[PDB]
Amino acid sequence: KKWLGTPIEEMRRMPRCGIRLPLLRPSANHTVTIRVDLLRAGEVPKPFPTHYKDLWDNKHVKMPCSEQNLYAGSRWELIQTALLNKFTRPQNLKDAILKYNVAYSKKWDFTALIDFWDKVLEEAEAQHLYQSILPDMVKIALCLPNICTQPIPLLAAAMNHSITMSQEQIASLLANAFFCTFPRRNAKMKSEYSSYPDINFNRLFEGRSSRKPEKLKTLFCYFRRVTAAAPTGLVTFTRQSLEDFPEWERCEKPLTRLHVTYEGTIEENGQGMLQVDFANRFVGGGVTSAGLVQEEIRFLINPELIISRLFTEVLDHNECLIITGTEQYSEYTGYAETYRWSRSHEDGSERDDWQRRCTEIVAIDALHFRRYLDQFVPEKMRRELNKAYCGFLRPGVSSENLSAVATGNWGCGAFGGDARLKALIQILAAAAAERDVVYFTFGDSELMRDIYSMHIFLTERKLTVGDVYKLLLRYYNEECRNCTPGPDIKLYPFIYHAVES
Ligand SMILES: Cn1c(=S)c2[nH]c(SCC(=O)N3CCOCC3)nc2n(C)c1=O
Ligand SMILES: C[As](C)(=O)[O-]
Repeated sequence: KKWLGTPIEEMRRMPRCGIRLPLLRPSANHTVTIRVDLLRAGEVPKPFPTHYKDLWDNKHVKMPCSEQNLYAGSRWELIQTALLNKFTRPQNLKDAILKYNVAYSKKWDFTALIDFWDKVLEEAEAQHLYQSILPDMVKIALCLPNICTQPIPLLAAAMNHSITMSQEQIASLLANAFFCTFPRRNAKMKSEYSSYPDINFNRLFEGRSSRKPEKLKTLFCYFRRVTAAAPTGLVTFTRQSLEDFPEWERCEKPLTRLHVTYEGTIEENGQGMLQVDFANRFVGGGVTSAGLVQEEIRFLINPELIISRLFTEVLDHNECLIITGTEQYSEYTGYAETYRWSRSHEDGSERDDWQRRCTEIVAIDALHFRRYLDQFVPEKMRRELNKAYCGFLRPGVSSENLSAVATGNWGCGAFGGDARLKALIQILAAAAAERDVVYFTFGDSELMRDIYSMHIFLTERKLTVGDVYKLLLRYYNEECRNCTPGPDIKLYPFIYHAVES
């Protein structure tokens, strides 16, 4: 079979499973950058406040249009002068960006941007780029102070805080990121913002990887769409940090349901489910540089995700980022060296009562394991359980109103994670958060069968979360702690034998 377990049609999905949303309102823990009283389906949201207000401090985004962005001269005036010039050749765009980035004129390479424009695009495509797309991107970037009128707080470590902004606001911010206008976000040896991801796009322009043209095609598809017709919805970014984590060995909860399949993807076949982003602790990973696996791909096809890098501090072990409302603008095939932009995508997702696409993505970063056996250390297993639990738990929500989790081999492949361990870890965290699991093994049919078989074995024997966790601890002591780079017996065979004996 191509899938095993509970039929996916029986799993909960938004919007059907959700409760009616409360009235959208700003508060101490929720920044809302648009006029809620004027929010109407199909209408571009109106910014609140009406006139630009600036904060230039350690708790908010430093906006390029701030009067405090100086060089003294006004860097925003210099950005305007630089970008309001005709572009006909890629050197013109390089020269423009460097006019307000003089300190980086010898550090920043533009080879990929030059090669995209001169050596990848056909003549008519290049002409469309410089006669239409780039000027429209400049115009939306320079409109920033009229679009993003409210200071944007940083989602800093240990904050439980949400930001809800319009897709149009995100588009203006991302156009600024493309033109590398965000101040204090560039230096290799910076102290301020050293714990934040890169936001300016200069590393997308570096080098000769065949991957860069594909990334640029994907992002220009987005920019062409959102400059031609303003998107009308909202997106919410929520940093969540939990303090009370389960005593896993004592957890008496049963496992929940499982659908596991070797076909399909999280983003296409997990519509309306909690979709896992296999994140880097710096959210988005190398999306703005050289990375092109699961997280970076999702950030390219749903580029509104990228703006999380503007304001999201690196995730600590007990934290996640939850993004609701991002829209899919592109389709793709492959990954890494085989990644290719396929075509524009018209997102057909319903919107919720806050005009957010019914798409919820959670960024949870797995650990990297240089040594395979390090991941079976109890402290490391508990770390991964608590990370996934934080990503899945919604404190004030009945289980009946929680969608299934759509996930897969989180932290595996090149990152060193063991897929069978990581599947069981996510199954346990989902059970503790009272959510069902939809697991995509991404072509591995044997893994599908193994996960299904283990799940059915444990559920039929009524093993609790704590019973299973204790078996993981036994496996570590018996096969890992005193162990060769690999254990003598694998995890699932160990579990089967331990339980049946
Ligand atoms: C479940 N699922 C999975 S697993 C997935 N993987 C990728 S890209 C390859 C990748 O991330 N690697 C390979 C080794 O290097 C480290 C990790 N896209 C994915 N999608 C869309 C998905 O739904
Ligand atoms: C003596 As021992 C197996 O607890 O390291």
